[PDB]
Amino acid sequence: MKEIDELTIKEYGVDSRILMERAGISVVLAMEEELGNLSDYRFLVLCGGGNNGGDGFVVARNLLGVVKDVLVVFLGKKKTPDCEYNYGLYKKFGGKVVEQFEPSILNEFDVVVDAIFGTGLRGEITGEYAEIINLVNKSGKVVVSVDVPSGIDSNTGKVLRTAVKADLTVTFGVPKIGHILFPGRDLTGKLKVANIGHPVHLINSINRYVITREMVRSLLPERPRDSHKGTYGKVLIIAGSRLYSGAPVLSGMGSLKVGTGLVKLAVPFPQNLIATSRFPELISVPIDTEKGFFSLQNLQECLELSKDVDVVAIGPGLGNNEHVREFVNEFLKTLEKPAVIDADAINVLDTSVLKERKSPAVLTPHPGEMARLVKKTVGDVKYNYELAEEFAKENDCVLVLKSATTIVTDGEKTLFNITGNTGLSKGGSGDVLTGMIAGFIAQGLSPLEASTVSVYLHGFAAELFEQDERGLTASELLRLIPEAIRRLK
Amino acid sequence: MKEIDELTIKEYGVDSRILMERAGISVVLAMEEELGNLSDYRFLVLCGGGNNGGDGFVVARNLLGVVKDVLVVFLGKKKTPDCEYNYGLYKKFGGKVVEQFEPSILNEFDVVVDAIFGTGLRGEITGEYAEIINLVNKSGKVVVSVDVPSGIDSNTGKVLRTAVKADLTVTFGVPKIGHILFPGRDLTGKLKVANIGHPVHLINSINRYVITREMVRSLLPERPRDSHKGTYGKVLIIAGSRLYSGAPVLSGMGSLKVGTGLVKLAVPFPQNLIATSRFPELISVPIDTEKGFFSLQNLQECLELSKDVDVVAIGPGLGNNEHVREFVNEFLKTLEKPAVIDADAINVLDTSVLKERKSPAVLTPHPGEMARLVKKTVGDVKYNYELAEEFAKENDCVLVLKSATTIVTDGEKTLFNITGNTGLSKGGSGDVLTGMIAGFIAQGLSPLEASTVSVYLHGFAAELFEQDERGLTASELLRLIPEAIRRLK
Amino acid sequence: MKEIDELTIKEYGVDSRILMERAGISVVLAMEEELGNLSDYRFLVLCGGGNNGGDGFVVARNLLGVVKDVLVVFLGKKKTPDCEYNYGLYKKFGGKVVEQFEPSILNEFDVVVDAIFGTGLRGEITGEYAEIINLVNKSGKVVVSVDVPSGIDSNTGKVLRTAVKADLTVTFGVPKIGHILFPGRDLTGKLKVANIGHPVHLINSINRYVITREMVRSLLPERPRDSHKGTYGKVLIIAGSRLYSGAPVLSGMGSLKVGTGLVKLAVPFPQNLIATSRFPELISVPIDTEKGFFSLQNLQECLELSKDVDVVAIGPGLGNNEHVREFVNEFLKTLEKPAVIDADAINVLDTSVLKERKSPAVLTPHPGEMARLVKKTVGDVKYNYELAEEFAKENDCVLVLKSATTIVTDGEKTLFNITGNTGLSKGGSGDVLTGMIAGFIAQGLSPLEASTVSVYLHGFAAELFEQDERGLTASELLRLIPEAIRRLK
Ligand SMILES: CC(C)(COP(=O)(O)OP(=O)(O)OC[C@H]1O[C@@H](n2cnc3c(N)ncnc32)[C@H](O)[C@@H]1OP(=O)(O)O)[C@@H](O)C(=O)NCCC(=O)NCCS
Ligand SMILES: CC(C)(COP(=O)(O)OP(=O)(O)OC[C@H]1O[C@@H](n2cnc3c(N)ncnc32)[C@H](O)[C@@H]1OP(=O)(O)O)[C@@H](O)C(=O)NCCC(=O)NCCS
Ligand SMILES: CC(C)(COP(=O)(O)OP(=O)(O)OC[C@H]1O[C@@H](n2cnc3c(N)ncnc32)[C@H](O)[C@@H]1OP(=O)(O)O)[C@@H](O)C(=O)NCCC(=O)NCCS
Ligand SMILES: CC(C)(COP(=O)(O)OP(=O)(O)OC[C@H]1O[C@@H](n2cnc3c(N)ncnc32)[C@H](O)[C@@H]1OP(=O)(O)O)[C@@H](O)C(=O)NCCC(=O)NCCS
Ligand SMILES: CC(C)(COP(=O)(O)OP(=O)(O)OC[C@H]1O[C@@H](n2cnc3c(N)ncnc32)[C@H](O)[C@@H]1OP(=O)(O)O)[C@@H](O)C(=O)NCCC(=O)NCCS
Ligand SMILES: CC(C)(COP(=O)(O)OP(=O)(O)OC[C@H]1O[C@@H](n2cnc3c(N)ncnc32)[C@H](O)[C@@H]1OP(=O)(O)O)[C@@H](O)C(=O)NCCC(=O)NCCS
Ligand SMILES: [K+]
Ligand SMILES: [K+]
Ligand SMILES: [K+]
Repeated sequence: MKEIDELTIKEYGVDSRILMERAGISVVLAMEEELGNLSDYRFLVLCGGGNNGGDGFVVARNLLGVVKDVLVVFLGKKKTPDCEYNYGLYKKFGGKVVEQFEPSILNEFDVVVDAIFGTGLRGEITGEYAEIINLVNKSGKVVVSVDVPSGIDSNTGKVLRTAVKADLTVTFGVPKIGHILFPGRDLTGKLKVANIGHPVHLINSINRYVITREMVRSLLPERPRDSHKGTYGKVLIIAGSRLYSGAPVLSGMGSLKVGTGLVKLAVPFPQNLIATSRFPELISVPIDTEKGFFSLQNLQECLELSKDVDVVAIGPGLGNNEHVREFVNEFLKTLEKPAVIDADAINVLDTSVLKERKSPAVLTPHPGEMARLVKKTVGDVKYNYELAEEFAKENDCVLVLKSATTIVTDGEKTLFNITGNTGLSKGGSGDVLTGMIAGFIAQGLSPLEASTVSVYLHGFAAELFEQDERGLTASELLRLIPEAIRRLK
Repeated sequence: MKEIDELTIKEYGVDSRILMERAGISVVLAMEEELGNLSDYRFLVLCGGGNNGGDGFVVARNLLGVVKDVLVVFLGKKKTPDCEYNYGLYKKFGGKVVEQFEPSILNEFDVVVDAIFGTGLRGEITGEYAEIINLVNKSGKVVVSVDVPSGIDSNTGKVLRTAVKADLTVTFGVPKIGHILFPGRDLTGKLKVANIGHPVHLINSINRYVITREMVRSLLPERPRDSHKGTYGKVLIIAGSRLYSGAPVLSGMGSLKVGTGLVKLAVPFPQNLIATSRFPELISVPIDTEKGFFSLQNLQECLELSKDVDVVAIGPGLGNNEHVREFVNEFLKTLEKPAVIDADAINVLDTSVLKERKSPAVLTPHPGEMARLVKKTVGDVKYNYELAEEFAKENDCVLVLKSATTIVTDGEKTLFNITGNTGLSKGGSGDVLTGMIAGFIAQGLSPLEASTVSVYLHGFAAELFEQDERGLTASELLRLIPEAIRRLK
Repeated sequence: MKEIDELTIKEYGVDSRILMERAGISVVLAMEEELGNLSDYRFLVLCGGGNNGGDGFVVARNLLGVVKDVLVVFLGKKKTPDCEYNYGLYKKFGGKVVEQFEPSILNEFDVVVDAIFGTGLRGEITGEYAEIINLVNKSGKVVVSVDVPSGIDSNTGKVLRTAVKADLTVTFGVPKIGHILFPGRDLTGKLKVANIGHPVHLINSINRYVITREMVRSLLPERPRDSHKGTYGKVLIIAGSRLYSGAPVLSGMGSLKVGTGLVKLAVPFPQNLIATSRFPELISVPIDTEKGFFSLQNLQECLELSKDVDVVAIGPGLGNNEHVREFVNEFLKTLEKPAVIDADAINVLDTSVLKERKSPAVLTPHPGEMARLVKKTVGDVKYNYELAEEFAKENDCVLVLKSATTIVTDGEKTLFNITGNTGLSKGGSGDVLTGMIAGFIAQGLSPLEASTVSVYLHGFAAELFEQDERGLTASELLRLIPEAIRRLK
């Protein structure tokens, strides 16, 4: 968007002052939408010397004569030209500016407008900026942040030593990565994205996206009336072990609940019988194993089972030992079908295999699994969308990096999912999503499309749970999938 | 509270007469709140010679001129000074006092105010006091008890030969143990605790507590949005046998339904497969046993399974034989994790093991199990909160002594739970609570906090069952846990 | 009530401290009833050195530990014993007292409790008490007055140089005259009268009363089913002139709307025809006059018309000239029926006539008319209930002194009416009330009873008007009378 503002001024010829005026009035309107009538409130506007501060002076000026009181505290040592222009207007209109933040000043105001730093912040916040931000956060006032809460790195969502906790953030043109990834997402509060007059073509030239309800609705496959089960695809799920007998069942029902026609599971005997006792609509093939885990002796049978399906999911509950590792890698190297690779299949995966496959794959790691896959620390991979993009491009796959905000990428397009809640931070949730992705691929969506629709619907289903989210289990999530689909439509 | 009244008079300087006036007016207001307008009712006030009787004279005097009729029957042979003072006022205001209870007098009155004995009662009630109390209980009149129903031992809740059955009890400052433990709890009817002017500091210096909704709400852990399953803890449940295959499943789901991230069960094969057939989100590890019960040969495996969890629960459905006893005690002596110890693990427990553990423990006996643990009779341990406190202090543990009123103590603080109903008097209920406690410990609550929140939520869930409580089963209780959490919030 | 408190302590033996405690707790409960939960508010308690201040210390002490903050500002130079006692308790309980009112202290509090002066105030408030009261009134805080707003003379309702404007006033035992007469009535805000333990016999020995709905309901006459018009009385109204043709009509309908059986008007021809054109149920007898006003030539006819009625009303719209004066006085001296004397009949009345009548009379002056009748200024008679009582006793009549608060007295019992609104400050309103009084006398109520019921119902009817009260007219008031009667029942 730094690019976007510059082209809009330099190539399109929109005066920088017009963009700044539109930015500020949009904050005023946003506030009115959340607070109702503004005339009873007293506003403290905290302005930096940059263009975020300039936007703050526009806000402040537009409140003059209309609200109970407005004061600007200017916290800068110099002003960008647009900030200087809007400072001068604020003062010409009769506005009061002070240059020293006295901690008790907070007592006399209802709303704090945070226009200290925007996307221009670089480096840790120190000194008196930090003391001020901390005082605002302890004040209990309503906080409205201009563009991004001050102290959030707009490219990453990390806190730069400290940051404002906003009730309402008003950003311009498009959301920033820092609104979408945590901790930034938490500090943003309610986000409104304001149209401030950039050409719609430039706004739409962005290559990273938030997954929206309208996007998912347009990707949901068609259900032709004259269909039969094969119309809706066939999935094989290779999953489970004597240790982990539940995973197959959750993956399988995840495929069925999204509309897949036929789902079969290959599960070590007698753990395969667990699935049909719970959901007799599943096909749960018994696999004769030596000690309760898949091994190379099961390679040929699993390849034969794969011949008559559209997609294969592998990994949930397989276990991780050397014999599973041999099986997984040899299977994936030979399988000429799309694969969804999760859990223990990721843990044992040789990435060389991904490079040599002709068929597509989707990988669904959490950050612990991603860290192991690229031999890095969890902190180095968590919310690292550039790493994810590089990995997907280098390995010719779709990568679905699960977290509260889920990143989906094929290395060219990257999508961020914000549906869900903490009830999904519980064993079994990932197994459901794996089945969902395979099911949608089986119905004819591309690996990327299937991943996009699935992460959104999985999170939206969680949110439809009727009692406290901490009590949500994967079994209940399964029941909520068709409701999420209905509500989406 | 004997202490509380004395310090309030002697150190704070509040006249004893002021406290007694406040006590009596609080009974009047309480009655109005339950009966509506008092002017249509005829009141029979039964006064002893102590301060409870004095409170009764205040009630009676305050009804004069405002209700249809008031009569006091004075049943004492002498009067405390405050009782004498309020007797004289009652008579000066025109009140009628008789000194002989004629059984037919009950016919002419609507409400009986029981001010015979309060917390001053010592020893069995005999003679004419007993005949009177029995006549009141056969009368079918509305009964309001001042402080405690006469005949209840306020320290224990036991009936002292006979006691008044009250519709409404109005007590002063704080509830008494006798309101909270049975049979006293039953005889109290609806309880109101009136503020009669003790300093809030003295009221708050009490070391025993009733577990309230506000206490539990403040202890419920946080659900940070940017979480993953490990944020919410990991539990291992060592449970079950060839005899008792259901217990593990109920304990495990009890952990999951309270928001725990990961739950694994160690259960003798093939009984472990029962769990995942019902709830495939559980991990149910098969343990190779000789004859269907844990023994020392499973010690090393269970220790290895414990390395990657936060808390271990042990006991439900283990069975009780010598080989289980060897396993339990050796496991607990070696385990360096918090333990929740229930059921058959309590039955075989060597308490020496508790003393030598560095890690904490919570024990969850019913009175039969407690009796066996301390080698006493059920009657000697039931509702024996002092024994429970001594046991917890001596063994460095939290003790959760289950009954209709549940006692939770670490030997310094003692909490009483009054949520629940008789649907919990059924097999499986305790197994659920064990999982709940372990789950909350795994989420970061202290053993005492986890026990407090769990007993309350377990009982409150029971009360949310929509049909007759006698039909409640543990499976339905599990379903109701997240609703109890929602309602609590 | 000074008497009442003293007898309750000295004869009945209630400790003065008990009465003061009950007074203060009643203010707390009253506040809770109006503000809801008190725990979120910060209270500033302003205490004088008298017993009102003592009551304030009780309030303050009872808020300690339960609300957000409590501060007492003590504004006195010495303390009554009970005030000293409750000051010491407040401090022992940890309460903060300051002895200097800093104007900015108001900023830190939500509720001001006014316990500066009660019924003990004598003389104009000067100096720093006045500055404080004025600051409280400019503060916009919620104000609760203990007993009476400080600065109101509790015997008269006059402001003693300045006074507190309360949102809520809590008084003890009975309302004071100062709550009922203006300006005091305005400054009182919402009034609650608290029972603080005086014997009901002493509370009921008061000889002045507020007219209540229950009193009026018990006085409303019976409507036996087997009745006929004569059962419900007959009224003659002597009223009107060529100047004032509407008055008769309003008086007449006032009698009919309260249930009178027969109403006839004697009105100068042709103004008599106005009445039946509007309400043909009236009998409107034409009286042949010389120049449009009653005179002595009409004396005999009016006496004949009076023979067959129960009550005669005279005065509305008669005009005031010498010939009307001759007629009125000679008529009233000869008439041996109860008379209701209003308006121009009062203006020309010789009070010697009242003394010599054997039959009763009710007089209904406004303060201008009363002033003329006793040859005093309006300021000397307005709300002067002692003058009214003396006048009624000396002249053997009921006096109904109309104003926003209406005084009704026969010289032994005095009643205050507080129903009504400013829509009654408009021509025609008084003419309606005159008809109402005559009607009720005709139905068998005593002059005093009829006056009591009428003033209440007249005011209550005004309040039932559905649109803005300033638009109420006498015609609409007439329509609302039967609704007031229904609502009363
Ligand atoms: C203009 C833009 C290209 C980036 O620069 P900018 O907007 O001026 O940047 P900000 O207002 O966020 O902040 C810049 C100021 O932050 C402060 N700053 C940055 N890092 C800091 C640090 N860690 N410690 C202290 N101060 C720091 C400085 O005051 C800095 O200027 P300075 O370093 O010369 O002192 C653009 O991305 C932008 O923020 N505008 C958004 C669009 C908009 O607001 N709409 C229209 C108006 S142009
Ligand atoms: C399943 C089992 C292996 C536990 O593993 P797990 O918790 O699922 O471990 P994972 O590979 O899935 O990785 C979890 C890690 O990924 C990372 N992680 C996952 N999601 C994350 C996110 N959103 N953000 C940050 N970190 C995240 C964290 O580091 C997490 O560690 P933590 O749980 O300690 O916080 C184990 O309980 C079991 O089922 N079997 C026990 C068998 C055994 O090993 N011993 C006995 C022999 S039979
Ligand atoms: C005062 C207090 C310290 C304890 O003593 P108390 O209140 O006078 O005691 P009670 O009114 O319950 O009863 C005392 C009387 O009970 C009766 N009594 C006790 N046991 C009895 C027995 N089993 N058989 C017959 N009578 C018995 C007696 O009449 C006894 O006095 P007595 O033994 O000398 O004859 C205090 O705990 C209390 O009960 N007051 C509660 C607080 C209160 O009421 N608010 C303010 C007023 S002080
Ligand atoms: C489970 C089994 C052992 C029955 O035991 P149980 O009822 O659960 O016995 P517990 O140890 O739990 O103790 C129950 C006692 O505790 C006490 N108790 C529990 N809660 C109490 C409370 N709230 N208040 C008072 N007493 C209480 C009572 O004494 C109760 O006895 P009661 O049921 O007779 O009234 C048995 O049915 C079984 O499952 N297996 C049978 C195996 C066998 O022994 N024989 C065949 C060989 S295979
Ligand atoms: C006690 C009672 C007989 C009258 O006296 P009182 O209550 O102490 O009087 P108040 O509190 O209203 O005020 C007395 C004080 O007002 C102040 N005062 C009166 N007129 C004043 C004036 N115009 N200028 C300054 N101060 C004045 C004084 O401080 C005076 O005492 P002081 O003249 O010796 O300095 C009684 O009518 C009363 O007010 N109590 C009501 C009942 C009650 O409160 N319930 C129970 C408690 S007793
Ligand atoms: C009716 C007419 C005489 C006006 O008189 P009125 O306002 O009704 O005068 P009243 O006798 O009723 O007395 C009103 C006074 O009583 C007092 N008053 C009434 N109620 C009061 C109360 N509640 N509190 C205080 N004062 C009150 C006031 O002093 C009031 O005076 P104000 O209206 O100036 O404030 C006149 O308009 C008229 O109808 N005819 C005009 C004839 C004339 O005189 N001249 C032409 C010759 S034909
Ligand atoms: K900002
Ligand atoms: K009692
Ligand atoms: K006052």
